[PDB]
Amino acid sequence: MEMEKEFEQIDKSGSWAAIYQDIRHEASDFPSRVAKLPKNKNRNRYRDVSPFDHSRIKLHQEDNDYINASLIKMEEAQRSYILTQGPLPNTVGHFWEMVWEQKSRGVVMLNRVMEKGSLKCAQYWPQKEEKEMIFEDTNLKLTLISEDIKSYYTVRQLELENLTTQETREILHFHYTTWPDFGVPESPASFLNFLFKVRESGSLSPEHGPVVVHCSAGIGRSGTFCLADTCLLLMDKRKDPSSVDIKKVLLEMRKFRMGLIQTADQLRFSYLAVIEGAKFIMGDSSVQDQWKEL
Ligand SMILES: O=C(O)c1cccc(NC(=O)c2ccno2)c1
Ligand SMILES: O=C(O)c1cccc(NC(=O)c2ccno2)c1
Repeated sequence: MEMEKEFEQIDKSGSWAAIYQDIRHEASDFPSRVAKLPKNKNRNRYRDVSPFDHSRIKLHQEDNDYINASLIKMEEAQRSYILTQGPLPNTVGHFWEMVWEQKSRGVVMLNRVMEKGSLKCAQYWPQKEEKEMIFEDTNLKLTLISEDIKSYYTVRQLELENLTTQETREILHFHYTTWPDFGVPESPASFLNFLFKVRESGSLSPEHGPVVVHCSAGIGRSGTFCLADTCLLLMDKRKDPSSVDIKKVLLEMRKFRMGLIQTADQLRFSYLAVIEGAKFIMGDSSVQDQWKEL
């Protein structure tokens, strides 16, 4: 079926939970043996969220190459993403090592450091220009260059230096700061405006390594971001946009990391975002200026 009318049919029939459970039943199951080794217990935030062995990012290090991160490679859309957990106190150095080694330009953060009164990830970037960060275990230095705080998100420019070679690179940090503690946003307008800002920066383009995207576990909000991006790209590429099947794209992405889209509400929100975004793309360029007002 098409998307917008499949949508109204699930709303009127109140069957989002049944649709979402079907996806869970059909999703791939692949081994994650490296994640479960005892030496990696303090490298995982959640015991039930692990990268598959076949798609995990390897650190370039002979002692322990493990990080809880997965490469999602979308063949038809020609987009790749790295989805990862929020860094832990003992993995912030690994996190920036991965950014360096994979040649990423951008980092997409969809959570706050504290939510629901608990810590959801480490404070892994510097908050003041004059107070840079040194990661001694991986030999990297990180400096805040500038910061632009808007109503729904903040963009930061960061300098990452490999202290071994004295090479430096500019990393863009895109921080969506207004996802509610419970549930999903009532309108997708600010999330889509945020997605378009990431796109406009070059961070999703083939001349760079894959964007690094995270929330707390790296499967829920993070899955919503890459699912919406990929579906909209396919609608622009194909002769028949109504042939894009959001459930099939989600199952394809779940071949690469478990658990993407954590609730039936996140699934419905993903539909809403793709539907509204397809109107602004066209050919409705004026659509854009509208997301930024509402
Ligand atoms: O669906 C699953 O099998 C599954 C299994 C284990 C853990 C979770 N997710 C979480 O605990 C979470 C994600 C974001 N914040 O917490 C899901
Ligand atoms: O050799 C290349 O084509 C190549 C490949 C990956 C990454 C980069 N560099 C950057 O993304 C960058 C911009 C600012 N700091 O790092 C260059």
